[PDB]
Amino acid sequence: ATSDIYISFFMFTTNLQPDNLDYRRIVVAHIKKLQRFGYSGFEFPIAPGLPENYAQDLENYTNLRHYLDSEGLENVKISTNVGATRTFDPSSNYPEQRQEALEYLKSRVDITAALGGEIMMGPIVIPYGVFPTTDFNEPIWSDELQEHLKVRYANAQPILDKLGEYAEIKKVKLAIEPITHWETPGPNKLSQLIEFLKGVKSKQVGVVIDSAHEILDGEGPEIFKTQVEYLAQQGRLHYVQVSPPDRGALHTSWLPWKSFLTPIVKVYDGPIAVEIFNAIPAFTNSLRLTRRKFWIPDEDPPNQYPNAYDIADEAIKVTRKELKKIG
Amino acid sequence: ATSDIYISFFMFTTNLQPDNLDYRRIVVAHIKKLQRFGYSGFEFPIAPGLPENYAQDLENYTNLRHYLDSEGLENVKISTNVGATRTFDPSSNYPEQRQEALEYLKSRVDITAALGGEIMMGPIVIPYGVFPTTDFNEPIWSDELQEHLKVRYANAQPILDKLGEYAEIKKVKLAIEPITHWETPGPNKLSQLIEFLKGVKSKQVGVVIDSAHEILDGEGPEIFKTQVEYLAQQGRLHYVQVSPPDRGALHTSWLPWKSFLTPIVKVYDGPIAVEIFNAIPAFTNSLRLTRRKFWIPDEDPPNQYPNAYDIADEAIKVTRKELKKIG
Amino acid sequence: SDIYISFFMFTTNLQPDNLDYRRIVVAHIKKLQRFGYSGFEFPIAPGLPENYAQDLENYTNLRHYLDSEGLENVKISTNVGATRTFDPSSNYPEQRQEALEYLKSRVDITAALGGEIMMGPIVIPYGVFPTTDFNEPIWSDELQEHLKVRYANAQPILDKLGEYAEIKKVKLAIEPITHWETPGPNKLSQLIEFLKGVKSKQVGVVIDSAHEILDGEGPEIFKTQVEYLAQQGRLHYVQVSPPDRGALHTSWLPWKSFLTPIVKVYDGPIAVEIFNAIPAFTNSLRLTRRKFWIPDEDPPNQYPNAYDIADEAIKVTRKELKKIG
Amino acid sequence: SDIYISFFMFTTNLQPDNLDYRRIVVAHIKKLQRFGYSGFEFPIAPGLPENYAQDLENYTNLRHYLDSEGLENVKISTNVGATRTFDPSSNYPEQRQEALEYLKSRVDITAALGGEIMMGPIVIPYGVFPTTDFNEPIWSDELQEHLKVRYANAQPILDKLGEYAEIKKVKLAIEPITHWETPGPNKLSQLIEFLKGVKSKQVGVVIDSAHEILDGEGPEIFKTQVEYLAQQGRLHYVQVSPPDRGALHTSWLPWKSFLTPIVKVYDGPIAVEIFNAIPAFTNSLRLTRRKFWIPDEDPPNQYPNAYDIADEAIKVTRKELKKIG
Ligand SMILES: [Cl-]
Ligand SMILES: [Cl-]
Ligand SMILES: [Cl-]
Ligand SMILES: [Cl-]
Ligand SMILES: [Cl-]
Ligand SMILES: [Cl-]
Ligand SMILES: [Cl-]
Ligand SMILES: [Cl-]
Ligand SMILES: [Cl-]
Ligand SMILES: [Cl-]
Ligand SMILES: [Zn+2]
Ligand SMILES: [Zn+2]
Ligand SMILES: [Zn+2]
Ligand SMILES: [Zn+2]
Repeated sequence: ATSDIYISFFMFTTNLQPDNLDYRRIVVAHIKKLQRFGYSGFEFPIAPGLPENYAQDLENYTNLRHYLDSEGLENVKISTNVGATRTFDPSSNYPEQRQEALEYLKSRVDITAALGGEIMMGPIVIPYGVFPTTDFNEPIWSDELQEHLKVRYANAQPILDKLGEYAEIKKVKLAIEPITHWETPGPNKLSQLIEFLKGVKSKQVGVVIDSAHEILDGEGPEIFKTQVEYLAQQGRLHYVQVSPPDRGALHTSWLPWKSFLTPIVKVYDGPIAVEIFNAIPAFTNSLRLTRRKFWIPDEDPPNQYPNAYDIADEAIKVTRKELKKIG
Repeated sequence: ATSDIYISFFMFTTNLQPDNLDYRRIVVAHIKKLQRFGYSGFEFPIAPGLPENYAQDLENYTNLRHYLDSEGLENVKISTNVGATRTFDPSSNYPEQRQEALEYLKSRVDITAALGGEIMMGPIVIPYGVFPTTDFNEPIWSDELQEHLKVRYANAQPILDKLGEYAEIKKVKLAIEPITHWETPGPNKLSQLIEFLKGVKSKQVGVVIDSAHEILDGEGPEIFKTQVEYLAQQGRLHYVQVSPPDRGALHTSWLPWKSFLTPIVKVYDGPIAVEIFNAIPAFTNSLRLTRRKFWIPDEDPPNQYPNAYDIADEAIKVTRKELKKIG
Repeated sequence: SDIYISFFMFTTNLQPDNLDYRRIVVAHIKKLQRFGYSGFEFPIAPGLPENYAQDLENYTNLRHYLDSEGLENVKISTNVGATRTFDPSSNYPEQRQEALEYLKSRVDITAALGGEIMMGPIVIPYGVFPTTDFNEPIWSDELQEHLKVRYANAQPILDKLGEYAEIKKVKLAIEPITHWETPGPNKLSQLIEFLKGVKSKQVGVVIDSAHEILDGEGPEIFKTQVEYLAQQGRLHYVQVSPPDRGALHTSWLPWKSFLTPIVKVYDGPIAVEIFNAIPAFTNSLRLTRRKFWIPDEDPPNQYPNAYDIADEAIKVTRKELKKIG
Repeated sequence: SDIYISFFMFTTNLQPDNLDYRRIVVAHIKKLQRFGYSGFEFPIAPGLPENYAQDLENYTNLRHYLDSEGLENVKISTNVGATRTFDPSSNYPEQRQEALEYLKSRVDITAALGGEIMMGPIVIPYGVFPTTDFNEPIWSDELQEHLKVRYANAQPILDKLGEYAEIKKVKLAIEPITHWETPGPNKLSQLIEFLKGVKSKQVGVVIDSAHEILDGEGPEIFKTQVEYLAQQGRLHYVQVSPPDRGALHTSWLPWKSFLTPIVKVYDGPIAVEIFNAIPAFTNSLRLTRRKFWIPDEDPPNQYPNAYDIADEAIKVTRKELKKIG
């Protein structure tokens, strides 16, 4: 059987605005267009909010799921992208901060489930893009950063274990993401995340392997193959993302399709998500995007360059072509 | 005949301090150690200085070459790494700024020659790491950045042509480097540099292809092969650098050796440089280096992790292994 | 004595081409006139160099709209600043020439609004603290050495601007601004030294009380500086502003010591300059204070509104001036 | 009246364990004593929480070295600040407890130096302007709302510190600091409001003239505030500093209006606080002014040296105090 191919909503946005009724229409029109190219599911980033609004968020996303269902999209699956934040930091040295971070992550597990989702992924250990500094604002890197991170990882392990026990009841697999040093202080490599997981009893807490992050920071195809086989053995290879090194066009890139996908397809039968970060205001600065935007039909004025749908269609075509070569 | 393998001094420093007599001893001891691993040449970054000191710089680097010769290193070849700066910007809209940038680049061509070098490479078009901003300090990215860059490239083309005519007299090939969007606004891709070069008559002005930059921003092996063949046809493939995506250990990485080197070895017979950026103060922040430092014997205290020489030795071993596979 | 007020109570951009905003501008003027204000300081937002003729048309149309709304007698001064691009202190002649053309455009806009006084940081680009090529800051003695070259570069450009401004009947009032906002000129002593190399007396000084108090040399030295500027025919404008740039009626502005030497020699307008906590200034001026809420733009609250503060500003200014005369 | 001077003329770190630096410290004290200074304000550089006992030993050894060099009678006050980590205003109890332990350590260090006055920004972390999780700045009304929670968090911690400081005979003088340097408390009115929720009168105020002038409500309101603090037994310390933090003898410090209400109720030391253009302050205070060069550290030049400025500072302070009394 041919695998399910999903696409990330980072082609359009970092905020689903589940309460904005006019925006829901835009979400549904994108999904219907994308489905015609063969996409069977979508990754929804869950924008962070205030802790007093957890119940209201759950209600809004429940209403978004119901609206998608009422539009004929019952069979469409959703995965979520969720990140720890400077405030909602489970690796904090302060117990109350960690507990507040756990409640934040439990809320996001609830939203994932309300969307019918069975996969919640992202940088849920160390806050995304929050490179640590001294009290006098001096950066902390290399050896000093690695010593600092040991304490953060020790702080977070029991919190992630508790979140795993909770997510298991909810039937949501937790897929922690190794992300490149260019974007976040850690975990950057699959070796660093594997080391973190040794202190988390719950197998509900596993990994997402994203090809862009693996190529930018990983240890090569031989070591990678051993890590893939280990994760599948442990029952911790929860999700897989295909994304080029520049995070843009998937069909013109140095993504090592054969070397990356061959070991994964042997042991993983879940969905493969196309994760393309469009040059939208949320990413131009954080990802240093010098490339032109894949203009979004109806939002952006048309131009002579490829549009968001052009790129999405070529992305699924290349992914299927390359998957077919491995079979 | 087996190709010459060079290594970059970015393993140790961004400043050769040609006038510091005690530092020369350190430079020579590194070179002698590295030669034992099989390295036949070295890339020396040329740190920028004040325009009033051009003549003094030429004299100092001439004295450095003579000191290397007096230490038995006559046969050791040097290439240089040189970058345009915010001040010394040949893409400026202001004629005097461009002329002052040309004199800066001519000085660096002179230093290259005084070091016996026949290759000067680097980000010599747009100032390295100087992402443009509005007068009100707002960043400029994506489509807007690409429109901005057309004017900068038009400003720089006649200046680079004049520098090529000068370098040809000096017997120094100029190798402009496509560098990842993570580090600089442009040129990021080999397609962008090829477009720039269409407006430069002088073939003395060509390219360096660095595998780390090609993988991070390039268009994949099929388009890359066409670009390699085009450059060699034009007589503009002046230099080649092997560097992993994370810029660290060359032997444990996703560098696509076969796909990257196969088209190059067919048409290029120059030196292949190992370019490893050690986690030294000059790079920890600019390259966001979360990895531990390859400690430098005698400078840094020893530790249990790999040292600078360990990494250098493994780098040449892997490069030769992979080159042998292509033959 | 005519008392004016800055539009920095509301904005940094007069949006002269925006027909809806013109009504807002007129509304604010009519309200502030009832408090006794006889003129207004309009900041001139910078733009693209291809649009100078259109800018002139837009501001001319704004002046004519004010006139048609019964505001013929309302006077206008302008606030203009050099920018990183439009820098007359640049080492590069074409950059200085482009800076000169920008400032000449702004002189034409001032004149088109009936203005006789264009003021601001027109020598060194406002808030552009210089850095090395490696983005390291330059301060103190190293900065002062760096500024000698910048000042030398700008002197001839300001003189040419002066000659042009004299023709258009617009006085140029260069502003010493605190070190907290800009690298220089920060003190009246630095500006005086700069002006020694400028022939055109059309290029003078604006004295802002907030900047004088923050960086100045005290009341004894200040008196002597004020007397000197009047002898040089270079005291072109005066602004009253408290140290925190907010409420003028509850501040440490040294009214007596600041106004006494000035009122002996100066009979131009005195401008109230209050920087409200609007988005253009909250970060740049580090404003921890609550906004003086703008009626019909901001929702009301228990704290003072923009008009409350503006009314108290003119009342205290009048009171203190009366104590001197 | 005893006149003290801050070591911010030279440093932010007394390096008490550094035997070579101790000689430098003693050298500076002996030189400044000849001008009439009877005491010194020592900033206490923060460190790691595992080193509190060693810090206490180092500063105790420094005090004993001064004593052995004939400086038994030299008095010392300390300058201490909360930090992003050691924040008593944190929402997290363990963070507040760790902040409390840091401040208690610093009370022990003050006492070990013979100090009776520990002062500074010990409520909200100095210069740590709060941001959203996306690194967006928080200013004005939104910041003031944010500070209500921070202040509420800190009140009980400062009260416990007060109880501890009373035992050790060290008065705690919290400092209103300008909005240019820190998010709060910026004004004496904000600090007064904070102190309403603190039971311990050992926790009081330092009034710094530079901060009062930059952010304060003027001489009429200030008099009333000074009278109130004296009635509350909370005016623990006074510092004289010009607005630009440099030369005290050529500035807009309003000597009469600032000192008159204070001298009626306060008879503690008056500290000259000059922040020299040293690397610790050039960027943080945006110092465009030339350094007051430090003899034997900096090469000489034609401009005033650190001692020249310090001598003129005490002379003007004495002169102005004499004008009042
Ligand atoms: Cl906990
Ligand atoms: Cl806690
Ligand atoms: Cl966005
Ligand atoms: Cl030119
Ligand atoms: Cl020019
Ligand atoms: Cl370095
Ligand atoms: Cl010129
Ligand atoms: Cl605004
Ligand atoms: Cl507590
Ligand atoms: Cl210092
Ligand atoms: Zn991803
Ligand atoms: Zn390179
Ligand atoms: Zn002003
Ligand atoms: Zn102080």
